[PDB]
Amino acid sequence: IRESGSIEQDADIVAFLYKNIIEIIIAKQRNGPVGTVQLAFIKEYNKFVNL
Amino acid sequence: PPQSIEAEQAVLGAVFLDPAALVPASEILIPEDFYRAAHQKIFHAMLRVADRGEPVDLVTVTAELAASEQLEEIGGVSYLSELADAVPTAANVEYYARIVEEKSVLRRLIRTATSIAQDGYTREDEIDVLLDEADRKIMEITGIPTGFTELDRMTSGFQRSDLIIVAARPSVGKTAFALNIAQNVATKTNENVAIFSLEMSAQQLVMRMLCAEGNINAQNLRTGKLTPEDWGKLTMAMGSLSNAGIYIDDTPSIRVSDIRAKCRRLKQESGLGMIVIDYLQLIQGSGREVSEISRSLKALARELEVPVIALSQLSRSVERPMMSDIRESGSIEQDADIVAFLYKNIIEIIIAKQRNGPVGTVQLAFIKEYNKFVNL
Amino acid sequence: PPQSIEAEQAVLGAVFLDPAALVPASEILIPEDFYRAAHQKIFHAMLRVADRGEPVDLVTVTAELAASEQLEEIGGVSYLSELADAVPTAANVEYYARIVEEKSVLRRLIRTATSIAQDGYTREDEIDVLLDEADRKIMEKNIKDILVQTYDNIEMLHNRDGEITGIPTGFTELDRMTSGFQRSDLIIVAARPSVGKTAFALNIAQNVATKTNENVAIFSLEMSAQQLVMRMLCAEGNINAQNLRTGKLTPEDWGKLTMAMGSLSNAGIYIDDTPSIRVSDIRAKCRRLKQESGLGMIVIDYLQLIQGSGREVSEISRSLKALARELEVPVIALSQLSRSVERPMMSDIRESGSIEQDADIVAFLYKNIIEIIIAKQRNGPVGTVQLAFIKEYNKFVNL
Amino acid sequence: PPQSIEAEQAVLGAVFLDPAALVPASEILIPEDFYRAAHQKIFHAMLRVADRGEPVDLVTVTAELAASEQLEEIGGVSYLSELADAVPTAANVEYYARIVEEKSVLRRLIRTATSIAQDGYTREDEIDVLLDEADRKIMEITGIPTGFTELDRMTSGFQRSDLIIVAARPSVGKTAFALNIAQNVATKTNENVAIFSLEMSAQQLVMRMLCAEGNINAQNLRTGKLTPEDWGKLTMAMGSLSNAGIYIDDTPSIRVSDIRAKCRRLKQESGLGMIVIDYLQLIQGSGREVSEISRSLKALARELEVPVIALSQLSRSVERPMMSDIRESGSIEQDADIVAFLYKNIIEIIIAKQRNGPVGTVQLAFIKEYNKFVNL
Amino acid sequence: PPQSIEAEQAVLGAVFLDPAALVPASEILIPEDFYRAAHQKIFHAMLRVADRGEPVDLVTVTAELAASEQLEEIGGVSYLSELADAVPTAANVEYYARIVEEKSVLRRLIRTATSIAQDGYTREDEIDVLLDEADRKIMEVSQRAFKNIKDILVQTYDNIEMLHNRDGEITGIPTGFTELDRMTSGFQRSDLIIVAARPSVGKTAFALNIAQNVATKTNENVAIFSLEMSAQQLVMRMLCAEGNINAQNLRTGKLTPEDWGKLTMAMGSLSNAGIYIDDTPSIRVSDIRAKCRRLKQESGLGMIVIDYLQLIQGSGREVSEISRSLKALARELEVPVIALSQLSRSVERPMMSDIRESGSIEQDADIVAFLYKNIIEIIIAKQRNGPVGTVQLAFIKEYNKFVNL
Repeated sequence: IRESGSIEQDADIVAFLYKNIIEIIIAKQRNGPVGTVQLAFIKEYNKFVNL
Repeated sequence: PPQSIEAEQAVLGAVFLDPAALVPASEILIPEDFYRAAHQKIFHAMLRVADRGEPVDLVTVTAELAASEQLEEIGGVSYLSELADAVPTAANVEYYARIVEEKSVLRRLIRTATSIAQDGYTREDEIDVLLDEADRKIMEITGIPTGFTELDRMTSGFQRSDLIIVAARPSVGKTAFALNIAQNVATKTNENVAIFSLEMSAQQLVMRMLCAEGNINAQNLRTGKLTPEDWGKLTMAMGSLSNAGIYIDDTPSIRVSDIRAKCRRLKQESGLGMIVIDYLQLIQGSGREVSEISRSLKALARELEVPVIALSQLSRSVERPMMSDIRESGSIEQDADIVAFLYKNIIEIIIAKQRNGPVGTVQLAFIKEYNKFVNL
Repeated sequence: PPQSIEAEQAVLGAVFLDPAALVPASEILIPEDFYRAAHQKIFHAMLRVADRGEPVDLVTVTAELAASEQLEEIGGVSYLSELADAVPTAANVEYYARIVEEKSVLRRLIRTATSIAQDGYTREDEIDVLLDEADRKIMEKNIKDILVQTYDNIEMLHNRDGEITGIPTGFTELDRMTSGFQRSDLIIVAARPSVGKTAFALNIAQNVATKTNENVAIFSLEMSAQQLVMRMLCAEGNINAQNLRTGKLTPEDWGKLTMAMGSLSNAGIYIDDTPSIRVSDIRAKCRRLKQESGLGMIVIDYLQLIQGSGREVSEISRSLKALARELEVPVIALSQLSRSVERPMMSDIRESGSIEQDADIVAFLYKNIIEIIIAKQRNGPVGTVQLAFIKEYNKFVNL
Repeated sequence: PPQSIEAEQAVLGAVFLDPAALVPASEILIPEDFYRAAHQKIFHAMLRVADRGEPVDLVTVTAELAASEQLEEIGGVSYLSELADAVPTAANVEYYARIVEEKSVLRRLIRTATSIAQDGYTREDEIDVLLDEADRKIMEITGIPTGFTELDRMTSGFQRSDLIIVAARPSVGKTAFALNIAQNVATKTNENVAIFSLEMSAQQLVMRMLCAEGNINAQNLRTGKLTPEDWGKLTMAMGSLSNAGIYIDDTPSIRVSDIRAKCRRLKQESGLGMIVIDYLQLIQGSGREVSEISRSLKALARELEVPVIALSQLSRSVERPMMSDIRESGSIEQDADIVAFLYKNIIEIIIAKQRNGPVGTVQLAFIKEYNKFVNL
Repeated sequence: PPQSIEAEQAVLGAVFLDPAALVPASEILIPEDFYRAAHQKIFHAMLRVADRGEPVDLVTVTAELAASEQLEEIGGVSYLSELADAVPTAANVEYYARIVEEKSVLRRLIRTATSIAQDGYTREDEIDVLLDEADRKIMEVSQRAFKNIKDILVQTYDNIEMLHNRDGEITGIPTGFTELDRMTSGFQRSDLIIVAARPSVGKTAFALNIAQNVATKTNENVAIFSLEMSAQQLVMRMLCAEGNINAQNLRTGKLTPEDWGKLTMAMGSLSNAGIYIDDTPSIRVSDIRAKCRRLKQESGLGMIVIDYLQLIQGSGREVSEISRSLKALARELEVPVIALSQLSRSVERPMMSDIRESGSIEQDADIVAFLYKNIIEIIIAKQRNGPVGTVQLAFIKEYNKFVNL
């Protein structure tokens, strides 16, 4: 998203989305951790549910 | 208007006569030194000819004046012969050369001064800028131990009045290197370190030296995360760091005068020992060029009697660095009386220049997790 | 009309003052090249006398001018004296020659141009003939003779023998071909990065200053003075380079250094490590140095680094040859090759020309053995001299 | 001032007349070619109406003139009607078109010439630049046997008027391959060969074919060195090479017109049979692009009825070549009616394209010591 | 004040002359389009006559003008006379129409635009209405030739006969290919014939076969321009195709002693032909024209064949001007001009759009032909006088020939 910036600075938190499971990559957070939160996606209901 | 027609004529007429007298002139004068429009032309063509060539004499010079059709624009040839038949002895010359240069110098002083006054009425507006393009324009182990045993050997270590330049390509770790030095000086020795961080914020900077100090995993803090005893480790860091005499200025883009004024006040109020500037190419000029900044950073070192460490960034020529990689971005080379380059999690410190002391490669190890340089 | 009355008078009067100054003038002129008809006469009458005979002074010329009764048709003898009693310097002459020769040529461009113009009004008519004869006036290899000259080179490599008429290089085999590096020559050594052109230049500089009594001026634009000394200390006394870098040092490798320094201190090596110099600065410094202590070699660490008179590369090249001629000293300029090679040849510095012409000798560098390709030499053979390179001491040695 | 008013009026009126007479008139003339301000505008408007649409006649033209509001700027339409009624028949025109053209070109001679004279007093200054930009400005087995039996099988061999293209990556040995062919032809057959070496000098080239001819070790000559009987081997090579019809031109960077004019003279003076060009990318254009060169070399071939072998260099896509490796450096692909690539000291000759013959691989052995290609 | 009286005069006059010109006129104009009152009246009256009745010429129009007592109000009848004069060509009526029509939209633009300017001083008052009627008023110009079965099936029938009607007199130059000659009749004087095919289909061979068939069989001279292939390279192909010699047999030569005797007959027969070749790499059209021009008037010319158009360079240092020039060439020399063309990689059966992306040859050509079991198909997709369909021929690779079926 830097080749299509400059959203990188203005956002104090940037998250990416990547087994019908999906990964939520929190690449930037100004007050707090940086890691991968994992959720399960159900195509039939168009829902994300806990794990 | 400061000028010496009499002594100008001499230099022109002495070159017609000797004419190996053009050498000691060309080293002391350049055509724009001469005040009379006409004289510039001559000394210019007289010099232009010397660039073949071929050599220099009454005739050859007239040819080169007719070449650029500026013969009849001086006097006639009648003037060229006047110049010759005017000066009897052409051994003085240089001189003569130094009398025309002085008159050339003042006229620029008289000018750059009148240019500053003229500005004080067209701006009003800037000040903190006008007061810089005023400095800049009118500008025309025996030392401090580093904490790196092997570097101290060679340097002895960083000494007062020296402008030290540490250049490195991005990602090599010049910032961390500077910080480790600044940190080692403040914690171990009783001396105060002023750090200007132009790219990185104050807190962002401390966060690195806190990791470095107490051995806390850098990414552990970034992503916090933190081991309950790693946390204890931090409290020890802070404590040890609190006693140190570190003064940071994280102003995005400062001018050199602002850096001078702030270091000036600090020495005479608490005491100063080192000045660390996070990369030079970020210091903005006195306008709204990099040579004038370099020049002024050396002057800063002389005035406060303090080793100034200015980081620099290398051109994409390397892709082992050497002097020409910062030359294409000069003229830092001269002003610096010590130039160091950064190049197995081991790093090399190549001291390419040192005015008093050897030239070689000191080797240190770099730990990514703590952002530290350690001995070997 | 282009002309240089003053510079004509110089050629003429400069014969009357030597007159071994007619030989050079006559190579670079013919009586027509002289504007003022009166001059045309003299320089011809002067040449007519050289065709005996007999020799060539005032007397003999005034005879020849009267021999075609155009004596009083010049000025008088009164004027012939003026030619000489005017111009005081005739080590030039040649000159002087090229001044009057340039101004003739122009005077012809104008003429033949104005004639092409004039013709555009009379004819109307031809066209396809006019635009052919337009060329003509605005313009003013076989295998027999190549072989004939190749044998003169194929030997020229065997012939050699053997007198070293220039400045000895210290490399026996390179001296064979060059004889060796000679006064007034612009010597260009081009090589890709890492091949070791800087080490080559240094070995030469070092060999000259230590073995012979001559002084070497080195301009290192890339490398610092001390950083350069470090490499020739290693090369002198045989000290491992990395040993000094990381230091390290065997106690007797240290004693090796003291002998190196001693022998190197007597040498006349003058270094200028000014990062980016203009040619004029180089010139002025060499100029002072020769007339103060005595100069023999100029060595410049890479050409591409010399900045011009602005704030192009051909002008620098041209000015270096000049520098060579003025100080009567071989100038060794290092050059860097384009990424075309990736065995070097002329085109690899022609894309970064026009060094090819100005240089009278062009050398490329290409088993810790290295090849020295002499692709051009104005008076001598063309081929490959082979040397051995020792990384540890940063040296080139014979074979 | 060269001018044919009458001729102009014809061309113009003749368009109003036919007006399929504008086609040859535009093939010959463009607006500026007309001396009269007025006509220039008409013959432009006329042409501008040609580019739709719509087509061209007395109405539609006045419509276009009114458009760029330059109707009354000519004469009236009064003058346009004068143009149609002044000339009776439009069968001529072209012409008329060519009379106007002569007059046009003549003024462009007086112009580009007068310019030069004018320059002869401003510059003085230059010469070698004036003498350059003076020309510049004013200039405006059925075939030949290759000796390689297996190549000849496929090609039959190199035939008259054919542009042959030999492409290879650096170091593969294209130069040596061209040289061997050139040599084989000169020595074995009675035909003359013209070689243009743009990278390598004439002597440097002969050195390689001397080595190739009499079997002399190449590094032995370069370093010289030479066996007293290797030496006698040279004298046999020379003798047998002397009788050959080899003509070499080692000019650094030639334009194709020079290549053409030189070969043209050679055919009509002694007889030509082959033209070999040491690498195409080195030929400079008519400026101060590569497709126009390639097109011109086909032209050259066809004019002289002589096979033209042009070496080419391959892009870094290979790192077995194919058509797309010179297509990115096109458009040589079409103009060539035979394209050959070069790819165990054994080499492969890949004949990718041949207009009147097979397509395949011919295999030859290369000897590095002699710089020769031999049969198999 | 934007207008074209010049153009108006034509349209009005052009009707008087044809008067089947008045239909295409009305489909493009309505009285108001005319700037001059006088004209407005005429075109109107002229039209009011069409509504009978009755039809339209000098008398009938002066009749309708005296009828609405506006005859002497135009000028005289003398002006109706005059009008009939200043129309250059009656066949260009619609282009003159569009001139008038363009000056009439302009006027309305200018007007409705000035009507907006005028508004932004009186209303002040509205704004959001102003900016809404601003669009409206301009868009109401943007609004101010659709085609209906009834005719499309009149041709798509009359055509669907011609393929069978043929019979059978070859008026133009005969091709040698009896089935092509049926449709074309065959290649006639002044026609620009364009044969298009993808590489390796065999258009070159097809051109050559015709060239050959024309020169040997008929007494006519052919002028072949081969910009890709060399003259000897080309002859080698038509020697093969004449005396039936295996092409690859000559290439790799090779040759059967009686295949050798087969060559000597081919040469003979082919020597008597009137084949002239120019193998110049890249010619301009002006060069093609001046060479053909000389040859006609010196020996007689009957056919020009150009080996592929996209190789012809222009008058510079575009493909449309070439096309246009080639048709003119044909008209001047009264000779069929066969220009080969290459197809765009859209096919990968060809159609008109495959050369239309590389136009504008489509219009200039009065006949377009595509090439598509060693059998080949000759699709005739355009013919100005004649049917449209597919003729079939068989291709023999060994001799490089096209033969009948």
